[PDB]
Amino acid sequence: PGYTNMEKQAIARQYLWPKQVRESGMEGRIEVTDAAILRVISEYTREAGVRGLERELGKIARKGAKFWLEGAWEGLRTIDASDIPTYLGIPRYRPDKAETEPQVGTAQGLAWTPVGGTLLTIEVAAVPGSGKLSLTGQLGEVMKESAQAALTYLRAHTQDYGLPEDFYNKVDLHVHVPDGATPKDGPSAGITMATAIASALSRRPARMDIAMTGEVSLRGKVMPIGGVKEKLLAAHQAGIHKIVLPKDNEAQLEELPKEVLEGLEIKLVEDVGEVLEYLLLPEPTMPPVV
Amino acid sequence: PGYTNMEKQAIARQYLWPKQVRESGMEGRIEVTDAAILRVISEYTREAGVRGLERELGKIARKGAKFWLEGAWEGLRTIDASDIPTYLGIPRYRPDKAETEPQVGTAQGLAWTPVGGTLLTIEVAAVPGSGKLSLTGQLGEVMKESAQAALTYLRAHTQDYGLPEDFYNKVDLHVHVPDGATPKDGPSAGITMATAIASALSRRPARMDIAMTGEVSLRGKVMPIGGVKEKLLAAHQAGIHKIVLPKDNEAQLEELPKEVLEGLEIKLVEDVGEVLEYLLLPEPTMPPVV
Amino acid sequence: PGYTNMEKQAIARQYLWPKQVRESGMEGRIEVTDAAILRVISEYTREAGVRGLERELGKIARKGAKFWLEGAWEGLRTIDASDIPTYLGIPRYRPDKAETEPQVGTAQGLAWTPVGGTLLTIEVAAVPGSGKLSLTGQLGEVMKESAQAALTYLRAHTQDYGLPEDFYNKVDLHVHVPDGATPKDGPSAGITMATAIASALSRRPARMDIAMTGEVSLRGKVMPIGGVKEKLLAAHQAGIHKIVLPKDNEAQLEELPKEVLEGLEIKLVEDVGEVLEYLLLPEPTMPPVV
Amino acid sequence: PGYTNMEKQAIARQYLWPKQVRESGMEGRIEVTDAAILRVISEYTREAGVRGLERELGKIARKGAKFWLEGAWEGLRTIDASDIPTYLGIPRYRPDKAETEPQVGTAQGLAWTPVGGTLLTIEVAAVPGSGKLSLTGQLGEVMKESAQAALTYLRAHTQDYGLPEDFYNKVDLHVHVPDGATPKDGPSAGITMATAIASALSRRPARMDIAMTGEVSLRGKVMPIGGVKEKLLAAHQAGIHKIVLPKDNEAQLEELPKEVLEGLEIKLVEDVGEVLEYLLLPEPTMPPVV
Amino acid sequence: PGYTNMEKQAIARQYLWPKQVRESGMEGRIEVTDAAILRVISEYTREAGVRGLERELGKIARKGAKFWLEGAWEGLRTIDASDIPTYLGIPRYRPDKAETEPQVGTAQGLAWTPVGGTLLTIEVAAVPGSGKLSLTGQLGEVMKESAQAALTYLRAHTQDYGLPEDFYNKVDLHVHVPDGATPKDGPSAGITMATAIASALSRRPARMDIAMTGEVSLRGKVMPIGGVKEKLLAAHQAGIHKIVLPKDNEAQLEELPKEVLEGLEIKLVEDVGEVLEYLLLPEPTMPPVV
Amino acid sequence: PGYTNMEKQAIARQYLWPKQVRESGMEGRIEVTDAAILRVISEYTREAGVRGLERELGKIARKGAKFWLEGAWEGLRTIDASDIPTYLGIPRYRPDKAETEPQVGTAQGLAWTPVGGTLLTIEVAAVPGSGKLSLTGQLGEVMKESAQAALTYLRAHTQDYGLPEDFYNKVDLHVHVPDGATPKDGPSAGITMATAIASALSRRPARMDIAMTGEVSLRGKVMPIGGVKEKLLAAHQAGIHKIVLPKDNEAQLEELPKEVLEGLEIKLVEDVGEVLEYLLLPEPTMPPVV
Ligand SMILES: *[B]([O])([O])[C]([C][C]([C])[C])[N]C(=O)[C]([C]C1=[C][C]=[C][C]=[C]1)[N]C(=O)C1=[C]N=[C][C]=N1
Ligand SMILES: *[B]([O])([O])[C]([C][C]([C])[C])[N]C(=O)[C]([C]C1=[C][C]=[C][C]=[C]1)[N]C(=O)C1=[C]N=[C][C]=N1
Ligand SMILES: *[B]([O])([O])[C]([C][C]([C])[C])[N]C(=O)[C]([C]C1=[C][C]=[C][C]=[C]1)[N]C(=O)C1=[C]N=[C][C]=N1
Ligand SMILES: *[B]([O])([O])[C]([C][C]([C])[C])[N]C(=O)[C]([C]C1=[C][C]=[C][C]=[C]1)[N]C(=O)C1=[C]N=[C][C]=N1
Ligand SMILES: *[B]([O])([O])[C]([C][C]([C])[C])[N]C(=O)[C]([C]C1=[C][C]=[C][C]=[C]1)[N]C(=O)C1=[C]N=[C][C]=N1
Ligand SMILES: *[B]([O])([O])[C]([C][C]([C])[C])[N]C(=O)[C]([C]C1=[C][C]=[C][C]=[C]1)[N]C(=O)C1=[C]N=[C][C]=N1
Ligand SMILES: [Mg+2]
Ligand SMILES: [Mg+2]
Ligand SMILES: [Mg+2]
Ligand SMILES: [Mg+2]
Ligand SMILES: [Mg+2]
Ligand SMILES: [Mg+2]
Repeated sequence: PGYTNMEKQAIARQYLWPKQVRESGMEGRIEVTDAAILRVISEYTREAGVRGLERELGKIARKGAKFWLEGAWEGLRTIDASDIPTYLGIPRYRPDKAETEPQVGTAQGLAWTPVGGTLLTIEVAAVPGSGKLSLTGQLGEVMKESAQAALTYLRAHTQDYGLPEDFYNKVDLHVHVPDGATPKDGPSAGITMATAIASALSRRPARMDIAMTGEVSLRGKVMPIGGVKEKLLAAHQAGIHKIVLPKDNEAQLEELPKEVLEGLEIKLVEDVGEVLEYLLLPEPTMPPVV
Repeated sequence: PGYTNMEKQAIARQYLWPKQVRESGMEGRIEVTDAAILRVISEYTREAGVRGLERELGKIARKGAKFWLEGAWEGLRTIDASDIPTYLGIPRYRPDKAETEPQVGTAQGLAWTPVGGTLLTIEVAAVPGSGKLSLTGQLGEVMKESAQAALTYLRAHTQDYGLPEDFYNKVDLHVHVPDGATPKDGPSAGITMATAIASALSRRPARMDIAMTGEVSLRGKVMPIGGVKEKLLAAHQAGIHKIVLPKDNEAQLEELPKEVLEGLEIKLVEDVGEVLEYLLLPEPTMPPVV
Repeated sequence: PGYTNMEKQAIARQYLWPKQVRESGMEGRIEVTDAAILRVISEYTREAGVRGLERELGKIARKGAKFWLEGAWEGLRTIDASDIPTYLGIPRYRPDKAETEPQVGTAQGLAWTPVGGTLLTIEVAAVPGSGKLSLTGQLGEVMKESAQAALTYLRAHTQDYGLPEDFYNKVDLHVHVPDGATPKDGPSAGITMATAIASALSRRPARMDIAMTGEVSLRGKVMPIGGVKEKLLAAHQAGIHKIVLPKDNEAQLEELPKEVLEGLEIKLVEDVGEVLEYLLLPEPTMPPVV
Repeated sequence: PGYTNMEKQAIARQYLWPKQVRESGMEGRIEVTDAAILRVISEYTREAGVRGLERELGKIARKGAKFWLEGAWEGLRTIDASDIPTYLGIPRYRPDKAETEPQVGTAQGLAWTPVGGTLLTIEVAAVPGSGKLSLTGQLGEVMKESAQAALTYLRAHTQDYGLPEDFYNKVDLHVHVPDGATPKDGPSAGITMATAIASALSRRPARMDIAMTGEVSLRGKVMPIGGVKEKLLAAHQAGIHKIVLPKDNEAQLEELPKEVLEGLEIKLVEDVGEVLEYLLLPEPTMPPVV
Repeated sequence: PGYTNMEKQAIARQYLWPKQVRESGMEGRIEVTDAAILRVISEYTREAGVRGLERELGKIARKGAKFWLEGAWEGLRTIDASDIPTYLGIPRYRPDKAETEPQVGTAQGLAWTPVGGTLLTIEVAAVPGSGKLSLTGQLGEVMKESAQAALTYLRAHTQDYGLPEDFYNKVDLHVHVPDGATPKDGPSAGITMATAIASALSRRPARMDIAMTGEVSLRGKVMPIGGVKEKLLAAHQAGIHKIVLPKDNEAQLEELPKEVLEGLEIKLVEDVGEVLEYLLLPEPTMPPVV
Repeated sequence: PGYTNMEKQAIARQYLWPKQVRESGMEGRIEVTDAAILRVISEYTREAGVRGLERELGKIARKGAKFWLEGAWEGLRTIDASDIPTYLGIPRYRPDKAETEPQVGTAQGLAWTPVGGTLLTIEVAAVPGSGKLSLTGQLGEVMKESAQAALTYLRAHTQDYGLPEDFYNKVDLHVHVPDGATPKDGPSAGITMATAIASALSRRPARMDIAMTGEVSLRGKVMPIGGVKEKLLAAHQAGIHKIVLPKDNEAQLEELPKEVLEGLEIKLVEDVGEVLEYLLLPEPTMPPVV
């Protein structure tokens, strides 16, 4: 049960969009193309009905009114599919490529060995509880301490990231790094765990088209790591083109083949706040844990 | 004390069925054969009296009314024994073959060694408690972490599977894998433990005519395993013909003898939700834990 | 202070028995011999006074009335000493042979080594507490897990065996297997621990003229064990003639000398419920733990 | 501040004794000698004043009235020093020999090594708490389990020995066996720990002119031990002449030199209740723990 | 959103300063230069608005009134940039050199190895909690005990340092010493941990232009350490010129090159109170933990 | 802020002393010299004001009235500096020699090695808490058990030493023995820990001009130790001339050089109560822990 895509496109054109436009005060000043409407449906909603669709159309109209405040214009400003991220932010869903779409409680990390690099996904669940923490996937002691440092940083910054103020005694956290049997260790997934934990707690989905590596200090400083070449090659080979790396590793980028560096967008960071701002979509997509 | 099977058959024909038919609005449109009634008794009830029997007959009649809504028909639609699963679902009891009948808190898993495969039953009890978890049967650390990942997945999906919302602090769980003395390890019983735990918590019995293998991620992804040939041979040899296997192991099926593959029905899965939907009968057969 | 046996015999004949008979509606239909009365005193009571005696006489009379309901008779049905167990069940006390009389919280188990078998008593105390479990007598990890599986089975079946519904958080249990210094291990005392724990919790005494061996699954399945010959010889040598053994060990009975098998009564079991029904006297002999 | 012994003797003769005699109904029927009064002071009181003295004199008079009930007599029954234990029980204090006087929370145990026996004192404190147990003096695991078995036995028999019903969650226990550095192990101080723990909990002092050895089962059975010759020689050499030994060790007594056996009084026991009845004075000498 | 620096300078001159001066009773007696005002903005405030600025100007004026009380003067006392620390204390912020500015919950420690010295930062977070303590960064047992001793000292001196009276059961502490992978051990960061913990709890920032080393006793005595030469060279090389050292290490200062000793200011301490008074700015810069 | 010593001397002579004398009823019967007043200030007070001074003068006057009760005298009894300890007890403060002055929660212990003896200070903090105990300074298991035995003894004797009745669940204790890195072990600091713990709990300062050694039993017996010669030499060399030693070590004193024994005052003890009476000043000098 629900509307077909055709029905959603039509009800948006005929009812939802004109309603949201007029309620935003923008009637006659902005429009959306058919392709824009379909992109909103496909990449910004996931539902049987159209409540979400209507909310997204309202966001577009209100963002239009913001542009109007910056400066008026004559005639119709037409929003096409290519314009949608300007109004709605980073796509929330990617039905054609689901594995790299944003997800609540996950983050894409990078590991290395003497023979090369490996992508690893950090998974975190936040469930009703009492402040317990589980750390699984055969994690070594250094990596476990890294998770603890990330969690403490978040406990000290609940306001900044929109985390529940009482999660420390009403939520249990579980950090898991598949695959289950393979030992893993080291401090370089500090920012990756901070991202996944913050996502799980806030219910804001983390982008999965970005891979990252960096040690985190307790106060949130991003510290240099090893295996830059191997990790970035592994990302590139897996079709990830957006990277987060510590600022103190900038010198190691010279070691990549120019062709690989060419197809990578690298964000250098000094503070974990920069990571969380880049990785976490602004709006929660699931109800609160408790 | 109770009714004989003969008495149950007769009271169903004379009182229970006609009552349920007329209350469903289907008098004159549907009938059941004597063989159908006996199958309901034998495979869908387990009781001294006939309260359960009457409930099952009501289910048949209401399912009839559903078919009527899809499309009316002229004359009598007669439900025979072979038709009963269309109306009542998968048989709940198999008095002739009790060991493969559905059971609350069990699931059929598959293990391997350098010399072949072995069927292993995962047992789970859910009892009044305070959120404690016991893991017994000489389980290694990887297998214990697998149980923890399965449990966390279920804690995060209580609505989806009809689990109690407060089981995390009102229920103790105990996962046991006989036999008691034999060491066991590995991540490949993740879906098997998820099935047994979900069954115990929901009081919905898990089918025991299906054997399964698959690693589970925290978010419920089913991940590939080893020993596909050995495990499937072991299932076949034990007379299990229905298998659940990770989608990522599809390539390993080529290794089975055509004759063995011939007599196996294999369901490939990517998400643990697909497993639980296939394994767990929809209706609970025991009262809630608390 | 109390009555002598002579006084108890006389007060039973003159007051207690005729009172209980007439209150049961059986005056003139049943009688007891002097030897029957003395057996009731000796094997079914343990007290200074005669409250217990009077209760047992009431049980005899009411059981008489039950036989009357099955079918009336003419004249006097006289109950002699040999008839008493038909009316009162298995003797509760054996003053001439105290070591094999039923006891609250004990069960007779059987162990083996490369040189032969050994009887071992499992002792369990249930005391006011908070759900703690102690396991002592130098028990190995497999044997400890066996105790845990037995306890969980009982937690899941409190109604079936008349266990307190809240024992899991109001009672502490202590399982001890003397002698203190000797290491012990293995899963084959699962049914033995289930018996002793159920007895301690229910305050129903367990028979000590029966020796047992069997692994228990979490759902109560009795599983095969080793050392059948050695264990049964050890029982026989110690003057125990009643044995409980897993059904799956039936084939091993062929290995016993015909003369030994001749003097043993062996009960083959598939479910722990069969064990508890055979071992535990129906009526509690001590007040509840809390 | 307090009375001198001379003042206590005189106030007893002139006021306390005649008051207690007449209040007991025994005026003219019983008397005490000066030596008897001094023994009451010295061996049954420990105080600045004479409240305790007066209580003991009342006990003598009431015990006199008990003898009167058994049978009257003509004239004066005069109680001399040698008669005092008949009226007041075992001496509570021994100012001339303080180390063997009864004490709250201690018991005299016996250990052995390849070169001989050793007396060891078991010390137990019962303090306000929450059910915690500390076991110190470099005790091995078997000896620690022995303490646990003794404590559980006492938890199951609070009525029998006059222990507080709620000690399990309002009292912390600490068992210590000096000297601090010397490792100790084994099950043979089970009765010794039961004695010291029961004494500490009940505030009834344990005799220290008796040395003991015996393993305890959970249900209180006293089980045989080793090193009988070495332990009894060690007792004899230390000037202890009263021994408690398991009944099952009776055969080992033959090994002692006739001269040593001559000067030993040995009590053979089968149940820990027999030990506690012999060791613990009937009346508490300190206020309750809570 | 906020004021530009130019706007802050002007609003201070025109409104904030004259208001604070007249409210302090000092109109006509004190003035501030433009450079002084800019230093207040840059080194004593960190904010979008000017509430903090106005507070600091009020502090200057009230400190002026204090000087007036010590002795009046004729004419205008003009406060220039070089005078600001006399009025406002040690600079709170150093925008040009942020890494050595004071920070809440950090302290600069010094370590050594057989090949030289190393600066290490101790990080501490104080978060809502229940009295838990985490110690991470691969710290050895001696170093962990050192943290415990520092924390206990602070628990015993809450009044002295303005710590919350209930932090012991309402706050969790986490001490972390990056980098995550490198093992660290020893007692010589006792004063360093005391500083960082006291800072985190009090929300008073610790100076980071001072490096320190010293063992702490439970009662706060500062005890001598090793590696004085290596540690002080490492400080000097990193551009730290202010050192805290135990008084008992004064003799080791002779070992430094005269040129290095020349550019170091060394504070010798005997008590941790001297350390905390030197390191912690007097006023908190963040709200309380709970 | 406070009074100068000159002002304190004068205000005592002119106001505080005559007030306290007349309020005690001793006007004209007792006097104090200027030197006595200065000793009271220096060795019995530590304060900015004179509240403490006035209290001490009141103690002197009331002690005078006690002497008067023992026997009157004619004329003026003049109290000089040398007399002050007769009236006020052992000096509470020693400004000229602070390291050996009495302190809350410390005690002077003695250790040995194959090459000689060493003074070691036991430090104890009592802080608001919940009954937790920390034991630090790299203490071995025997030494930790010794601390536990000392603490239990104190828990059983709260009335005797003026300890809080509820410290067992409202106070956390921390025992620390510097230096942090050096391993320490053995039972011979039992009395030393009992002293420091009792001091911390009672807030009564322990003398630090006395060094001690002795094992403690749970019931408070002081037991013999080793290294008497080495320990006493170490004390002597450090300028400690007052020693507490077990009575059972009296024979070892013969081994000291006559010259060393000459300058030592040795108190032989059998019970820890004797130690605490000698070590702890009678009046608390700090407020209660909770
Ligand atoms: B990171 O570089 O510290 C990273 C953290 C996380 C993503 C596992 N770890 C690794 O790269 C480690 C090597 C290592 C680096 C630094 C310190 C210690 C160890 N690699 C792995 O753990 C690993 C696991 N599975 C596959 C490949 N590599
Ligand atoms: B699975 O393949 O990970 C499975 C899980 C569960 C059913 C025991 N385990 C096994 O097959 C293991 C081998 C193994 C596989 C992968 C990683 C580690 C270990 N087998 C056994 O544990 C076993 C136990 N008893 C009998 C036979 N095999
Ligand atoms: B059972 O056969 O598992 C039994 C359980 C219990 C009564 C101790 N244990 C034993 O027979 C063991 C041998 C063993 C069998 C199977 C697995 C592992 C070990 N024997 C003993 O523990 C033992 C102890 N004391 C005396 C004799 N035997
Ligand atoms: B008992 O015989 O088990 C006894 C218990 C207690 C009084 C210490 N223990 C011992 O005699 C042991 C030897 C032993 C006997 C049986 C099993 C295991 C060990 N002796 C000692 O522990 C010991 C300690 N100090 C001095 C002398 N002996
Ligand atoms: B301190 O001198 O005890 C110091 C404490 C803290 C700052 C780590 N530790 C060290 O200097 C140790 C050596 C050591 C000294 C004394 C006792 C035991 C050990 N150094 C290190 O731990 C270390 C760690 N990383 C880099 C360099 N040095
Ligand atoms: B005591 O003699 O038991 C004493 C207790 C405390 C003051 C440390 N311990 C020691 O003298 C030990 C040696 C020892 C004696 C007896 C049993 C076991 C060990 N000495 C030390 O621990 C030590 C520590 N640092 C410096 C010197 N000695
Ligand atoms: Mg990484
Ligand atoms: Mg499997
Ligand atoms: Mg067995
Ligand atoms: Mg013994
Ligand atoms: Mg240092
Ligand atoms: Mg010592």
